[PDB]
Amino acid sequence: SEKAGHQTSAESWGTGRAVARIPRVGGGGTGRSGQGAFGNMCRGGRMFAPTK
Amino acid sequence: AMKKVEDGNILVFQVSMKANKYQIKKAVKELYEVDVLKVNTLVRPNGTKKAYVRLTADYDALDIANRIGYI
Amino acid sequence: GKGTPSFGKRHNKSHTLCNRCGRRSFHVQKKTCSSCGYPAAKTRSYNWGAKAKRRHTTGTGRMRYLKHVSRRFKNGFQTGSASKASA
Amino acid sequence: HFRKHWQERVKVHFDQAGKKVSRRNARATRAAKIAPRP
Amino acid sequence: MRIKKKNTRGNARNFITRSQAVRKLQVSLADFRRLCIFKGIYPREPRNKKKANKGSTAPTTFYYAKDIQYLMHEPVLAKFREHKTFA
Amino acid sequence: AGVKAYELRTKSKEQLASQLVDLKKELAELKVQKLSRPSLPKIKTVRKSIACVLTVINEQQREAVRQLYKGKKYQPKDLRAKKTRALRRALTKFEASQVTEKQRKKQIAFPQRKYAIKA
RNA sequence: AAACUUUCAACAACGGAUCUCUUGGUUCUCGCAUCGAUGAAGAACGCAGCGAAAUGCGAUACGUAAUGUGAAUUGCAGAAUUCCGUGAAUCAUCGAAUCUUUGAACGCACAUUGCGCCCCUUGGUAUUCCAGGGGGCAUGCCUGUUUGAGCGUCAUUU
RNA sequence: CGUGGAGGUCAGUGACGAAGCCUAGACCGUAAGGUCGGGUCGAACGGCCUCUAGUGCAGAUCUUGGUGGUAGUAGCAAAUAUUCAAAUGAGAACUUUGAAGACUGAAGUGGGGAAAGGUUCCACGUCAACAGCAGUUGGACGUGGGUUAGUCGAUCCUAAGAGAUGGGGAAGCUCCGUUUCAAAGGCCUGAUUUUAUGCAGGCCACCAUCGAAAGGGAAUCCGGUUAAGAUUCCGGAACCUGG
RNA sequence: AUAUUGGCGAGAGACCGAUAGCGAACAAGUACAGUGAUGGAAAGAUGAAAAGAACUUUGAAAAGAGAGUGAAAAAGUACGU
Ligand SMILES: [Zn+2]
Repeated sequence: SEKAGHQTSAESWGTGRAVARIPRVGGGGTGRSGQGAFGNMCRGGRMFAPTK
Repeated sequence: AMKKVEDGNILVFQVSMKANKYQIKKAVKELYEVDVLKVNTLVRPNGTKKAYVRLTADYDALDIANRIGYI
Repeated sequence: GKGTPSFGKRHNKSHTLCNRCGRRSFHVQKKTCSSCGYPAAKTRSYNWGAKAKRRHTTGTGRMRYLKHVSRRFKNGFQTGSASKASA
Repeated sequence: HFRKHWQERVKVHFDQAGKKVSRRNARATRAAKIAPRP
Repeated sequence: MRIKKKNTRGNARNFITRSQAVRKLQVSLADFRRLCIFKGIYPREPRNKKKANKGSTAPTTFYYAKDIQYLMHEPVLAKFREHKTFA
Repeated sequence: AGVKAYELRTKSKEQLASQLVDLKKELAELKVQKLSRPSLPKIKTVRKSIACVLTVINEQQREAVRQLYKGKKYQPKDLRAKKTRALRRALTKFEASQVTEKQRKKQIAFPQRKYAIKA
């Protein structure tokens, strides 16, 4: 699916905070919040070059 | 409730949430052939409605309770 | 004093329960629900909010009536009754 | 002078064989419906 | 139960004056008199005429409100209206 | 156990009303007894009997209204067919089939012909 | 020399990788056309002998009727089919009904389970009082009925 | 050289044990790797010729999950303060009762409400988790019980404010305005003396509705009663409103 | 004749195989967070069959040790490997 791993609200935390700059899930109250997203190396992210 | 039945001549019923005191008094009179002096009502926290129905001196709530069949 | 000392003053309500959608999004002073848009006749929905549409769309509830229409169509919206033809 | 910097649309004809079958079925159905006319 | 108004029940509701009855029936006075004679509607007298007529002592004709309500159903009234249209 | 619809349909309205009252009295007594006896399954059979009696009564009354209205132009909306809103708004067969006099004359004079290619 | 620190094997932990599964996903193809004032989608509250969810259902409440099949349901307490049958079943089908409070939501209000009006009927010491039951009372627009308004136009001496 | 899947083939391996994993054991290859024995295990899997790709990791302050050292270390030093005996209990510094010692010291560590919370209230049973020691205790867990009004509130009124209708804008979702440039609705009399079964004569002016449990406002007190109710129940004695 | 990531009903694949594949193989748009608009998880596998360990003994008890069921407890609901 061209939406798989892509329907997340995530942003990078920026530089200088001693963490990898990968976009991370916003919000709170669940384990998902703060987790890396969108990246082919992230669990639950997009695959590299998704099949068409 | 049974202490009320024995001592205060009061019958305790669970009634419909939509029923008012007029309907409660009329229904009790029709169903049990007794005179009703007063009806006090409350809504229990579980969402149901409880009625205290005080009968007149002519009738014995204990006898009516035995006739209904709970004692 | 924007943390705990002010948090000591959290007792009022901006939003109560909405009659139409039940989401506790009814703004008391604006008299409008920020989720479904009640009391506007139409339901509030936005194409930028695809996930929200998916949350509230048809089929997420009981479909008390709409779920029998396919069977009625398949039988051709017949009237009458089935006869006891045999056994 | 100037390049096409945006993303195209794609139409793929996976249904080529299915549509050939469908056209053949429709022609047979119409032949039966209007027989013996051409 | 809030306080009830003081001229709405009892004699005030039991009796209706002739002009009020004619207006309620939406007919003329001649039609009203004809209908009352045909149906046996007769004027009555409240025991408390001031209570029936808002403290007024002026001589008035009173009818039973239920009798006027019953008169409202007579098909002869529909016949009267048909005659008016024919005329 | 329970009541049977093919046996209820024989009774008159008065008999059905009496049996409904008897069933409701029985259900009230059984609800009293359930407070004491930890398990009482007759409650379900009595409830379903009440439902069946009410169903049969409603069938009789609706059928009486239908026979009262038979052939009338205007029927009660609950006696009218449900279908679909759009299906009820569609033209009837008659209205959809109406043609003009000119088109009817043309259709009579020059219908589509049945032919073939052989000779 | 013990203790301790470090290295390997065995057994035991910790943890849940690997492998093997899969009533799920995903993509392609084909066919069909069917929501709602006859009150929809959605929301709330309920309903089972023992049930908080899901599924079902609406005070006729895991359902009533009808039709088919033909002996189950099952986790326990339970229906017995007169066993040679208008008959079980959390079965299938589904054409007859029921469908609480709401919602475009429609007597008026609404964050109230708040406040009215009309009609019929019934019951209470009842011509006057009270209560219950049933049925109604939104807006725009169309056709038609009926009742009207305006020296707006006109007629009105055998 | 290795991996997932595809076509062909070896009439390939296999519950008499496939795959995987462990191994102080063995062999082949310069190597990527390959093969064999032993253990563990339980249902599938390989060699070769070809096809195909989401095909090989030490890093990316990489993602997700798991786990160490630090370390039984830092810390549990505010709230002056506890102690003796008995009961209960497998078990008592912490539960219960008694006895002592203290404290809050009426601007209370006392007794009530608004709001908020939602059963925390009461009883019985109970200690796996929680109350940062403990626990036989508990706002914990299991199971039941409990909230009674003509007079207390809401409900009624209007406040700041909000806001339809009539109109007018706006492509439109809707906007302006709160009484206007609206036919905005009630009431009295009649034999209106002839036209014979068709309502006549008069009177009066103003625009919804919402918005206060601290403003305005009809009317209830005392005594008693429960495990938990109370100006509401019981007894007695009153009052208000309408008819 | 054309379109169709919605709805209903079907058939398929050199696709993924539980950190993959839809966020969701499981009571998933759930639990939960936020005043609100919104944001949004984790979590599959005993065995052919519960045959889910009667009974004895130690312990206050949880449990232990025997005994037993099972092809196997080197399968004991902390369950395939
Ligand atoms: Zn809403």
